[PDB]
Amino acid sequence: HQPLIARDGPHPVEQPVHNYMTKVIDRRALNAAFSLATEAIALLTGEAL
Amino acid sequence: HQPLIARDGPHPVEQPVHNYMTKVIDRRALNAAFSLATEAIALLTGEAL
Repeated sequence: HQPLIARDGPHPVEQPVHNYMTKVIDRRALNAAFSLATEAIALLTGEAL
Repeated sequence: HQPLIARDGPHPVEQPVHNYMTKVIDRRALNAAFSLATEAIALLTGEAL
């Protein structure tokens, strides 16, 4: 809700608007990668031992 | 009630004075508003039961 102030005078009475403020989210990727040499593939799995 | 200083000389003799008065208050009715309409008017109260 947003603040109001009652005010003197017949000016039309404070018309109170009460809403649900919405928003729009965003999306980023943030990607990163890493090294894996053909060696240390035959290894690791156990191919070359 | 105003006070006075007794004074010596060919000065006119000073007489106590008393100040009686009245004010009046002010009014300035203050207004705030609201709105509710239709669907949510009859949503609240028996009509949705």
